[PDB]
Amino acid sequence: RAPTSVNAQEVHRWLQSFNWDFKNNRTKYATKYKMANETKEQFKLIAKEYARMEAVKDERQFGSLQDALTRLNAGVRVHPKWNETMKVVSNFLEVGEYNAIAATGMLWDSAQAAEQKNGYLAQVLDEIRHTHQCAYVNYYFAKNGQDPAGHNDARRTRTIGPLWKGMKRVFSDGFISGDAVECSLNLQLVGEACFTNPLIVAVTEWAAANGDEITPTVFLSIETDELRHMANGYQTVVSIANDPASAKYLNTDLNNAFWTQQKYFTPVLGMLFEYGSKFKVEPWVKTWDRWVYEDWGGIWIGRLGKYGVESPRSLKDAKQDAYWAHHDLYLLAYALWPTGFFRLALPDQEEMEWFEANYPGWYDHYGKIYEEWRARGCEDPSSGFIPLMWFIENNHPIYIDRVSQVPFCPSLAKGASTLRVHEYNGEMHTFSDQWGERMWLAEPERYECQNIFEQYEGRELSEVIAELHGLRSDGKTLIAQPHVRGDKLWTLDDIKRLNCVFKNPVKAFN
Amino acid sequence: RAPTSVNAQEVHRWLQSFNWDFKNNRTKYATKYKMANETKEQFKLIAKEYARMEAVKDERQFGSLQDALTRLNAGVRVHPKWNETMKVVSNFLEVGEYNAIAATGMLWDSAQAAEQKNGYLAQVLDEIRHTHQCAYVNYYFAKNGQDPAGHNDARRTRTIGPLWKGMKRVFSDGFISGDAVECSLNLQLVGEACFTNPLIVAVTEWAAANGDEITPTVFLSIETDELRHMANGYQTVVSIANDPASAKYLNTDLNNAFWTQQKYFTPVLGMLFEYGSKFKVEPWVKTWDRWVYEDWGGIWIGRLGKYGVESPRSLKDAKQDAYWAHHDLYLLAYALWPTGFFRLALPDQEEMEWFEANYPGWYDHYGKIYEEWRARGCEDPSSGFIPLMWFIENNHPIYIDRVSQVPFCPSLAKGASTLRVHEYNGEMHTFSDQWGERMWLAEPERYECQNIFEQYEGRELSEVIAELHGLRSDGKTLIAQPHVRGDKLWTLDDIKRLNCVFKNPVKAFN
Amino acid sequence: SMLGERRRGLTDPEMAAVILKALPEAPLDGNNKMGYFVTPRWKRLTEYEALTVYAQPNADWIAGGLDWGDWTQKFHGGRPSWGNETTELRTVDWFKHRDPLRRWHAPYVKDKAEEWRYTDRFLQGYSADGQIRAMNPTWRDEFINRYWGAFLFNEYGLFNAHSQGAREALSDVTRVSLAFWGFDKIDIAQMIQLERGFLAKIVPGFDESTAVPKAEWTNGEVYKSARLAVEGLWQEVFDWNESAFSVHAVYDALFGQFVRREFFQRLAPRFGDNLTPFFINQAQTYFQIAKQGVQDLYYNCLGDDPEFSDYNRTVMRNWTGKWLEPTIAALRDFMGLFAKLPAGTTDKEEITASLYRVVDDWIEDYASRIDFKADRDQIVKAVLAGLK
Amino acid sequence: SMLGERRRGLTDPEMAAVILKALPEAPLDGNNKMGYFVTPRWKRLTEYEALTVYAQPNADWIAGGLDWGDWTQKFHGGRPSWGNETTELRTVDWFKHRDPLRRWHAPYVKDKAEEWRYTDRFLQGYSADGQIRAMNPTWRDEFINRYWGAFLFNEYGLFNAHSQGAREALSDVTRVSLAFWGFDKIDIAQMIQLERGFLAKIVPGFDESTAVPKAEWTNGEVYKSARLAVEGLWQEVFDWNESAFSVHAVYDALFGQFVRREFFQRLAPRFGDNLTPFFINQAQTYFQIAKQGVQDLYYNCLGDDPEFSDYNRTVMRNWTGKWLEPTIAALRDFMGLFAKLPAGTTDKEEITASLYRVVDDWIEDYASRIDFKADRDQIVKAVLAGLK
Amino acid sequence: KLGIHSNDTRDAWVNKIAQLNTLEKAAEMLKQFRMDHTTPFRNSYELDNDYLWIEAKLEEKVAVLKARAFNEVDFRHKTAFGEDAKSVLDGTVAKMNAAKDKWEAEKIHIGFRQAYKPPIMPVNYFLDGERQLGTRLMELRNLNYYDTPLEELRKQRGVRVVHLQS
Ligand SMILES: OCCCCCCBr
Ligand SMILES: OCCCCCCBr
Ligand SMILES: OCCCCCCBr
Ligand SMILES: OCCCCCCBr
Ligand SMILES: OCCCCCCBr
Ligand SMILES: OCCCCCCBr
Ligand SMILES: OCCCCCCBr
Ligand SMILES: OCCCCCCBr
Ligand SMILES: [Ca+2]
Ligand SMILES: [Fe+3]
Ligand SMILES: [Fe+3]
Ligand SMILES: [Fe+3]
Ligand SMILES: [Fe+3]
Repeated sequence: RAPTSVNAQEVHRWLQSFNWDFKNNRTKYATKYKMANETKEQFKLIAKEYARMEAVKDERQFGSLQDALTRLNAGVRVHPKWNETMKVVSNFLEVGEYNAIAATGMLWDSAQAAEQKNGYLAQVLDEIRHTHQCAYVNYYFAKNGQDPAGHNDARRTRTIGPLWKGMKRVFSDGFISGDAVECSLNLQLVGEACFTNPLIVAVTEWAAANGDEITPTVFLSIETDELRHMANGYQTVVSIANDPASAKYLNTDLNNAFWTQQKYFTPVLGMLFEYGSKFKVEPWVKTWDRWVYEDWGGIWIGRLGKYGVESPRSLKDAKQDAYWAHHDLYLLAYALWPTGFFRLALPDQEEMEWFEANYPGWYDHYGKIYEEWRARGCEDPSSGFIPLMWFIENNHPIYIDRVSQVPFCPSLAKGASTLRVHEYNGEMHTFSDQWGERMWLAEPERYECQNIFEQYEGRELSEVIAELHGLRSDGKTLIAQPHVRGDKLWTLDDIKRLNCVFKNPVKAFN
Repeated sequence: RAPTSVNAQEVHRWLQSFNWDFKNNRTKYATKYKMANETKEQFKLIAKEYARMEAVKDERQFGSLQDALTRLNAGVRVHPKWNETMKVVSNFLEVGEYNAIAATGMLWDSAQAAEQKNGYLAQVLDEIRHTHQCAYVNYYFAKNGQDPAGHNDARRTRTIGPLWKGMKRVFSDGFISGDAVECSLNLQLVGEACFTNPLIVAVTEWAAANGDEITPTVFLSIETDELRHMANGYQTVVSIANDPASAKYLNTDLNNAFWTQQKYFTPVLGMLFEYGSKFKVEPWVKTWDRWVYEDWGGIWIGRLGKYGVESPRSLKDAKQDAYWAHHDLYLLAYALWPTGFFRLALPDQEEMEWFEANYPGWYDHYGKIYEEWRARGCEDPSSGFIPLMWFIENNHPIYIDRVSQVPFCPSLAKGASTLRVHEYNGEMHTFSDQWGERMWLAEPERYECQNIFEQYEGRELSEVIAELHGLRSDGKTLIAQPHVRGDKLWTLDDIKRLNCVFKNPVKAFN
Repeated sequence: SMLGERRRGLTDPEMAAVILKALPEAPLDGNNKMGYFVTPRWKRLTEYEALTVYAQPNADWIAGGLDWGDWTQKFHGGRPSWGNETTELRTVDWFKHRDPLRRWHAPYVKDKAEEWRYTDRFLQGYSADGQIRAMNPTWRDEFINRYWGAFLFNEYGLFNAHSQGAREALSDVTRVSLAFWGFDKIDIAQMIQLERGFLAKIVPGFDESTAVPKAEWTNGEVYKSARLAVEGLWQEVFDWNESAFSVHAVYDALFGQFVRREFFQRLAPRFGDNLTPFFINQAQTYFQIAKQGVQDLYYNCLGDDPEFSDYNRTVMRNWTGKWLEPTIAALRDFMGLFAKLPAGTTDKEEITASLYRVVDDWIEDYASRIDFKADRDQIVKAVLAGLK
Repeated sequence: SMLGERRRGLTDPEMAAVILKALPEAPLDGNNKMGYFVTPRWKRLTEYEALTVYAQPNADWIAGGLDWGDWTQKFHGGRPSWGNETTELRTVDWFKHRDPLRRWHAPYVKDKAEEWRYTDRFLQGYSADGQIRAMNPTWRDEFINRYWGAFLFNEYGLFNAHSQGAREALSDVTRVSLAFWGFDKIDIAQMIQLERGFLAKIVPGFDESTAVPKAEWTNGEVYKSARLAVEGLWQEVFDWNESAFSVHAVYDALFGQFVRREFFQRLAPRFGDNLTPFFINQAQTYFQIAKQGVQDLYYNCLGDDPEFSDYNRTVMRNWTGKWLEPTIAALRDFMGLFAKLPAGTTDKEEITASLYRVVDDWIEDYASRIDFKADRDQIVKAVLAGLK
Repeated sequence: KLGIHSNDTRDAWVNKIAQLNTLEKAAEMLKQFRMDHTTPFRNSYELDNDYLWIEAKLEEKVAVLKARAFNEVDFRHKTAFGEDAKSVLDGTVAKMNAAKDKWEAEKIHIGFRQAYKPPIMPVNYFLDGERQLGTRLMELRNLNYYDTPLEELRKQRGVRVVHLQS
């Protein structure tokens, strides 16, 4: 008659026996693989205990945010550039967290072992938590920050720009559309195992460096949930390792998933860090080589060799194209600044010195470009100039990869300069690399995404911005700006007066 | 079948009927008043809702502490002087919170109306909450701060010094020893209603100015519970306003309570703020006049007029003795620095300029004294000089008021210099004011507290320190210090070598 | 280590002054309300809505979507990441749904965590208080261990029916509600096992192995049709709304409520069992919480859709007829359990009255909301044929 | 303004630079453990002990005190703020006591808060689920509204018995335990009213007023001796240890445990009442919680005191006898309640089984501790002599 | 009117949709629309920017008409064209299992979608089809995925190479 109870592991011991056999007990999703009937999971959790462990983390997180951090005016004392970066960092990550909910529901359906299903289930619940956490960061900065615009409506204002298309490829569609296993490789084996450190942890470092203690509080909490997801990813490979289909398809799906994820991650994350900050933590080049190339591409992936997993065959190309990728892309992001939902800044003196020092040859290329745009009056509304005009004058067309959605200017890039144009059944397609090209050639019906030029063709710039609500509450000033200062902000009229009209660059081809 | 439930108010509606009439249904404590059994309370709470409202507060508080604040190294980045001040502020407040538990328990026993009992009950629990909160503050600074000594053992090391005695008089014994109503006046009508702002809120202000975000996080939470206690105090007067005994004893118990509380509060809190900090918020004289004299003595007390309450007759006397009170006392506290459990610091140049600016005449008296002591080497162990020696040399006796326990030096003070000395049944008694003198004369058996000179008589200083554990973990370096730097700390030997021996100053009149 | 090597912009003097110098005099926009553009269901926009609505990146071609254009990567064959083709129901806006309880992740895990800790306290109190002494042995070893135990598989099956919906839901608000309905079902299945594991600890000889309850579920007669219904609802339904609607607005509302409330919750007390009712209380609370969300989605939003009200009600009436038959079969087979009880436990009149309560509650809370013409006596008479 | 006018030392460049410059290279003492001088009851010092032990400023003349000298201000007449004179018990150290649950304020309100929120959820699900439909009217309107409700005054009286103890407790660990014991009692009483208020909301003519249940307590026959015992434990005892001991180790361990468990908790289920047991579950959990603390103090600390073991066991054995009788009378009068139950509700064979459960549990947890040789048969016989 | 979310093309089709008062006509229009405007095999890319939205509006009309015209059993088991849904599913899956290569397979899957996508075929049967057809398509396509050089793969797909840069 002593006080006793029952814990999670004591119930979990019998969870594997929960599922039973019947004719139609099988996954509803198409797949080339067979997840083993007896796959187990690493964490012996049940719903109740899962809730308690997350509830404790929430207390801490929200306690810090609502009390001390608010008392310290932490939402304000952040570098203007970092406030802008977080509009993108938090909202774009939010969609990855969101689609991961669906992804793990699809994986839960795929798994036949009760334990493997349960493992995926914990992630389904975690990704809902992360969605709400990323939302909360934007919610917090909008409520207490120096510029709520964008933070307060990214869910609809993100649709104006081209960079958002690429995000949906790797963090939305890439997570849920295709063989469930391919989706798992995109999400867990690559995305989470390879990016958690260089993305989530790294973001908390850059954040702290720029005065932001809000993001570290939330993201550090998110990070504590990831181990479970990496385990899910690892177990996915284990569950299919003993099926003959594995040796035939696993490395192909893994290679495609890796190229897909890095194609966007490499240029975009480096851009957000180096060009979206004042205080620099570490040069993106080394952060990339250490986490993506060495740690993941070497250590992590290596531990799965026993299961037939090989190093992505495209890892070499990724490294080669990496070096200048983020530098090349910011040129385009800034040139198209009116299409964003955030404010951009030209590198200052200390930054150019930092850039040249860490990336020799930077100044002679990008540095001089920015100096000219500056001279052309790109920061001043009365100038009537948008870098966009410079690309026209110097005949440097900007294309959109049909597969990855990543914008590229092959005539100007110091990095990859490949361009492939195809015509098929009355439609033109443009590719920036040999991997995405094969993807489209082999799977045309998977990649029919309309690009900004195709959708906006013949439209005057200010009209698109207005229709898609790219304005501040005064209904005139643009959310997006070419500088992060508090005065001389561009208005819709300043753009309309430039009479910029979209045209499809591929039409020039005969 | 609509979802239904019941709230606190819906139950509290019937709380008053909970108590039933019967033979010995009367308070067990001596009292001159009769609290009406029909007295109500302002907040309609029941145990469960009380718990919930406090649990939410705890969440935010501990969340900020464990997470964000720890990540910001908030326990460390505090001015050395303020780190020391909090050893005294939190632990001394701790005992007031603690004795308040017993006090309200006694008031709970006094009240006959179930609602009035319930109101006191909420405070019983609140004071337990506050006891643990103050404890946590010392606990946190001990665990994460620049100097754990004192923060880690104040509960025993506070017994070495004379300032602790006065604290127990106002926040321990004054809260529980005497007529329940006199205790209520000391605790709620005077203590809580008058000091909440100038003490708790002010502390958070001084703390923030000095880098301390730990104390604000906790003390601001404590503050949210005080309204209930002020209401309890207010209802205490209302509950006895009818009884004829009120017109004959209330204003007397109130005047004695006010003088009692201000006697310690005036000099000590001013001392902790102005001399226990680097950065200043506001001159203590201004704070005192605005809150004690104006707001409390005027607005608050005035509202109790309809119940026969009058401003303490000793209020004018208090304002007169207050001006130099804290300045006069720090000279004594510093001169006796070896008896504390915290490190003291002499005013720097900016501070002395600040004191002179806000207290014309400060430099010519205190300023010159401190410079004399410093030039003589009071901060250096090799000097062989402790300021108490300067008092002996210049024949400036330091007495302990038999009633308030507050140390005073008539021959040196710029403030009050009155001294009354009496002998009764073989015992000498020293008084510092007319109010405390009357208290002893009328109630001799209530005030027999032995002072440090009587207990330590004939004992060599280092001996008292050693026996009462006034040492750091190395078993040699004193907890107390005459400076706040990290080098040249005094040891038990640096003190023992001076052979300072305690003497009962009153025997000089023999 | 006291100060640290990492310099933080918020506290580092040099870095902080740079930050402050760059700051504007005041915010660059006074609209500090994230989600200000979302149409509030209630007086003012709620935290639940702001943090949830529009998280799903649907384009305008999926009712209510704010984005534009095709998905970036689709399935081999062309199937869209999310699309109208995954469900028969249509609406003017898939984002209209609102969980009446406004549950986003934080409040959801907070409440469940409170329940977990209180459950632990309760069990320690129950065991220490030796309350197990008064529980009828046969009820404990036969009905709780075998029959209540087999029911965990019913709840587990209903949990699994949600997998496809977690992937196909066409909006954030529906996905979150759907996920929480499913998570509560696995929680209940786990609480049934938890009770069995608790009994094994305080009752010598009590085997917590699921072998017995599972054999009853997979091969017994009492739960045969229930299992056939669960297998169908879970694996034969490929429409995420048909699944959620049929599970919660038909099968669980009739069969589930009868078993949990009219059998176990109703008879456990009679055998000195306050243990099972402790967990059934959670299951019923969960059922009532889900019901609010289920009613909002299928009746308030879809069944009453300004453009598709008639269409959606026709479809839901279709689904109700489709799943009502298998549900009646499940109840009919379950009637066999009454013949196993000790004589005098209950009678045909009590059984019948309890069936009518379940059927009548269902008519009021669900059937009537879509004009489904249910015949209470016809439903009950059909079930009663299962009595032995 | 956006930045505010107040400059904070942690973030203000100028002020922070000054603070940083003044900091020592490293902590001035490596002993960062507050309360390090406290003797741990377990393997390592707990947060509970560090934050509680020695908060009370007792001098060495009060067993365990670390301070010195007399109090600064005493009562008129000379009575000390706290003194050995307020209790018959003696010990080597009043700070020995330890709550096995290690409850300081935070954990205590966290747990009770969870219980409060779950309770509200439970009541909403209960009402929404229409579970009231199965409850027996007579039991509801007579036994719950009148007799259960009247029991609230018994718990309320026991709560009040703690008032003096809150003032006189000779240590912090004991004071905190005592306060929580009394607070849980008033909580129970309020939970009795809560239920009656809940019934008034879901049952047409149910009157929530305490009018009826109060007269039953103040004038009834079933609770006449119970009330007499309470009035004594509360207002006739001036020794805080006799009050706490007699209330929790005698009167409530017997009478209370019988009324709550062996009557309402045991009979409620039979009348289709899963509601009342929900609240009894709390009262019992609370009883078991307090029990571990009551045992540790009067047995582990005082009863087994290295120097006053014999003396205290004597005093307690003496108190057990002083109140074992008034407690017997309370039960006897309570027996008269069964004569009002629906003919056939229970037989004398059941009551005897329950009566012995209580008495036996009492001897195994309280009596045998201070060697109070008592006869189970005679107690049950004396109480059983109050039936029809 | 050339907007993103609202324009003349969309307005025009909304009117064209309002004139479908019978199931057979509406269902036929929807299937024709899919052959003309969806997938990379669409007859034309003229409606590339609005076809997704227009298709949805057309689906809405067919669904509403089908629900009113069909008895409960047929709504569950028959396509809008009156075919037994199960027979179509099984027959299509049979053809997929007999596909000799990935080229025949893609034609099968893509054609199935253009012709039977809900509200033509009931969702339950359609997604069960996605499950089976998608599996075989990927099995054939992902086998030795990189063996064929891009030079030759471009020829198999049948694209016209307009420009190459490297
Ligand atoms: O803060 C700078 C914004 C970062 C810009 C590039 C968009 Br992915
Ligand atoms: O966890 C949510 C899915 C995306 C994770 C990316 C790794 Br930083
Ligand atoms: O590869 C992931 C790309 C992330 C872009 C902004 C997110 Br932190
Ligand atoms: O509330 C605890 C007792 C002391 C209160 C003094 C007001 Br700062
Ligand atoms: O008036 C009482 C003064 C006590 C101050 C104790 C430090 Br917050
Ligand atoms: O921080 C300086 C400590 C203050 C000391 C005077 C004693 Br109350
Ligand atoms: O007033 C005289 C100061 C007392 C000397 C201190 C001796 Br330890
Ligand atoms: O540098 C000063 C030495 C530190 C004193 C040791 C205290 Br445990
Ligand atoms: Ca059968
Ligand atoms: Fe995540
Ligand atoms: Fe994840
Ligand atoms: Fe307090
Ligand atoms: Fe207080």
